Amino acid sequence: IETVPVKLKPGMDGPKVKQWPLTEEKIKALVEICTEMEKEGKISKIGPENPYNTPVFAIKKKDSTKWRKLVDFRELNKRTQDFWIPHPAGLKKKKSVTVLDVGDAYFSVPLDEDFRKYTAFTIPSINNETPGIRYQYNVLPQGWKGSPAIFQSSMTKILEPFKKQNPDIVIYQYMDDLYVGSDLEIGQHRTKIEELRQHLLRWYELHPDKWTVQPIVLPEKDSWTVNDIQKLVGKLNWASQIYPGIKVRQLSKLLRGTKALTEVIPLTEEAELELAENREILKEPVHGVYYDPSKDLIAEIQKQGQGQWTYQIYQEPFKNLKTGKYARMRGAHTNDVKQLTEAVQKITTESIVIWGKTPKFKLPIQKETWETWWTEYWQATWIPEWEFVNTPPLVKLWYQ
Amino acid sequence: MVPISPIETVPVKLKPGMDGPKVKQWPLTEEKIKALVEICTEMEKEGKISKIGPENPYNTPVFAIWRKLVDFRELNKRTQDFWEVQLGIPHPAGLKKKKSVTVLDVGDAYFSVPLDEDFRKYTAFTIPSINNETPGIRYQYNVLPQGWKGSPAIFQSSMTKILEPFAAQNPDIVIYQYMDDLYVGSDLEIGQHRTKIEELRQHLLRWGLTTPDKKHQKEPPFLWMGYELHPDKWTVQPIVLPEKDSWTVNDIQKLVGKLNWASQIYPGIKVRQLSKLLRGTKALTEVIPLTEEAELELAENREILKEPVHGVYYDPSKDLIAEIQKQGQGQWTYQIYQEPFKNLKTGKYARMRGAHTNDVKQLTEAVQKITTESIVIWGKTPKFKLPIQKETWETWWTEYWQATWIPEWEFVNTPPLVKLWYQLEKEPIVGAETFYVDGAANRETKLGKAGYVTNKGRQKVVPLTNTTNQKTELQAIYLALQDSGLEVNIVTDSQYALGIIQAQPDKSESELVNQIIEQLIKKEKVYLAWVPAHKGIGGNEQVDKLV
Ligand SMILES: Cc1c(Oc2ccccc2OCCn2ccc(=O)[nH]c2=O)cc(N(C)C(=O)CF)c2ccc(C#N)cc12
Repeated sequence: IETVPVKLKPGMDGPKVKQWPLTEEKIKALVEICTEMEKEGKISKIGPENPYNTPVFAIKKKDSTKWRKLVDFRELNKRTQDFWIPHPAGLKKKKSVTVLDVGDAYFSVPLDEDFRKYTAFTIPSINNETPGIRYQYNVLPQGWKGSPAIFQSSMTKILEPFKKQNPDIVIYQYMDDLYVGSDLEIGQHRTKIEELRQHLLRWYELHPDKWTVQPIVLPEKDSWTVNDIQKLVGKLNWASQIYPGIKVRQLSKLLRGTKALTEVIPLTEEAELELAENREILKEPVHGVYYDPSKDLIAEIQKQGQGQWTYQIYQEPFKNLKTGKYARMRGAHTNDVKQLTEAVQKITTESIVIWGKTPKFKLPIQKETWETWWTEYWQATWIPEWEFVNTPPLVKLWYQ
Repeated sequence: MVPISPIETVPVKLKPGMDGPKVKQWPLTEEKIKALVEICTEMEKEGKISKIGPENPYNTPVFAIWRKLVDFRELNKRTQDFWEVQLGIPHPAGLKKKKSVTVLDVGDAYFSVPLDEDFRKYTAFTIPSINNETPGIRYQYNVLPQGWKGSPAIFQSSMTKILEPFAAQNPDIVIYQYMDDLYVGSDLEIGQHRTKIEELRQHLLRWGLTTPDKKHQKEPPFLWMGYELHPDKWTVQPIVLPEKDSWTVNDIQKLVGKLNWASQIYPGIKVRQLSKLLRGTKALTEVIPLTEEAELELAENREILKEPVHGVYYDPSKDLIAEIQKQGQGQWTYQIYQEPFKNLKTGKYARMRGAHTNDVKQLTEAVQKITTESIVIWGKTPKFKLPIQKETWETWWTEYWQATWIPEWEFVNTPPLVKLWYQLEKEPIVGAETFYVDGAANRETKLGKAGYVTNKGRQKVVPLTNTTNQKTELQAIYLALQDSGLEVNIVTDSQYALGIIQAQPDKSESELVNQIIEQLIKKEKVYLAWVPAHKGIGGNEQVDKLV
């Protein structure tokens, strides 16, 4: 009911990002949505004196037939002043966590006057026929980093009774999402979630406990071919960058001679001992692996085929903070890009739960394909940063 | 007098920290001064400008050619940024056929849009007096000046706000605004159309804006931005390829301009060689001889540009189709249409700069480009007709290490067909010979060696001059492919060679890589295995090639 002064970082102008082209149905959806919001005062039309712009598009969330408006506030977010809570390290340790969309509440708090001009967006026209419908926000916009920071006091006031009632439930907030972690039963968790949503009304099943870090495993065979031993030596040589005491000379001793790749080679005793020592070394965690809140998180994804994808989250090379394997199949059996987009969304969610920020992705896809199609399968309210790797990494099969 | 509705002004500021312009007035001849005094007296009588005292410290030079021309370049430098009047120009293929299209001249509305009063003081200008024996006449603008930075954007936004209720209450017509001209189309009967045109003239007159009762000068075919717009079709303005005995650089840039511009409706235009002659020149007057490939290409262009070809307008009730053909040397051509033989538009796509490539990647890129262009122009993705078998694409994207996707498409049997030229095995081949390859070079003398040893005792080492490590590694693999049967296992330690071959190219800048490709095409089964170097892996003989 009272505006809080918001400004930009010193020396930085507002965002001026080109609006990318949209299909006719998304344009119509944005026209309806923005017409309704204008009737509700949440947005207002602007004139040509506003040169700032932020891209906008439309999506359809899970289990819904209504269009939703998504605003790519990335540039404005990195250009918005830093607002100033330690991350709940117990949220990832909880048995279950539920994600709630609390974005509507932001629309009840007005936005600072002089700052509104920086939230300008454009509904584009087909074939550049009309100049495009320009709007700016009058309330807290969903997707902007200042919206959860400004609403933090009100959110604390609304959640104070529920927090005082259940001290065993962990509550976290990130952008327009509220993460509620507990250890109850799925039915008790769903009834509790309905209790919290009706508690918030009058004012996504996720299980981190079923997630762990994945170690480097070696094959267990009774007969080894020349090729099997060569791949084993390659994988152990790669692992020696991560683990110090990895030793391969006794196994490479077996590859002496020019033998056919499919020829079975029996392991000497020294080779078995070396392999066993290497297994024992790989059973231990990596030495000196810590998280640094001042550094970026990097997430790499490899396409393993058959709907299987591997990923690693790290900050320094060979110092993995998280590793995982997303093989879920949800209506994307014939579309690589949809699978990759869902994978990026899940990894970003896990990164939000663990560290409270999004990572920078290295996507195994051409820039033009990704930038052409990723908005068709996006369902999250946030958007991470990403880059594109064009050379096939050798380590792919070493994560398979 | 009928009360005229006022046009809401746009608040305009200068750039932060900057001040208004203060430029010295150009000295003018007596006749020019008299002409500007007459013109500015008439304009002041009309209300476009107003006299100001000496308190105004700003000044902008004025000229006459009469016709008054104010040079606002400095004030433009000091004026705030505005939202772009047009993010892009429309494309004719996106337009929708109309029974009637009328053109209204709203040029008189340009000087009728008021300027923000707090900003008018920055538009001050001085008319020099005769012999400079009196103070020059001081004026300032009360409306949007022609040449000022924000005049087109403010004018277009004001006109849009004025036209909004009329367009809303008349959905059965279409109104477009381009510069000082309105364009009103409809499928109504011609009488109803002229009626609603009169209604628009009245609605605009309710803001004091006058549209000429005179018959407008623009009439079919409309010539606009190098386009010809007809009642039922569109095309490009006539493209004439000149007959030149010798071609300079500007002649080749004008020819590639005419060919690039003509490629949007004339199918099959190629610009590879003619633009290749302009590679790394940076000299406008340099005369460059014409290669034979540029001669054949230019002759094919003259054969395609023989007779006029037209495009149709968009019918949203029909499906949108885009068909692609490969032309070789990284050239691709495509047609976008809804009915056979009748194109909406055409175009081409040239491969990006790269060391290695294959046809499937280039086709994918072309499809992405066509998708983006179609969404721009028509707001939807077209259904594709591609020269590639379904099984080929399935094998490619299922086995490719990157994520890839093309939208809904069907196979069309129009050679040359995009195909996979070789496929590496996933597992070692039983019964096939195993070639352990290696190569090495000296960094100073550039002397190297490449070779292999096999499980059957076959061996070879070849010495090489003026080579690198990477080159000798590729050369080793090439030797293994040369001297092996139809099925072969190859073991290398070159992460470089494996990085090249796992990218699956069918063409390369390096002739050695192309030779390797030609060898792989001839094989039945090839398994390529990698091992770490210098790890004592026998068979992998680093010492045999470092001698
Ligand atoms: C005639 C015209 C435009 O045409 C139409 C105006 C209104 C409705 C539909 C229309 O086109 C349908 C197709 N069509 C086309 C021609 C025809 O004769 N009959 C037809 O049915 C559109 C334009 N552009 C690109 C704009 O941006 C206008 F703001 C023009 C730009 C410059 C000039 C000139 N000099 C003429 C333009």
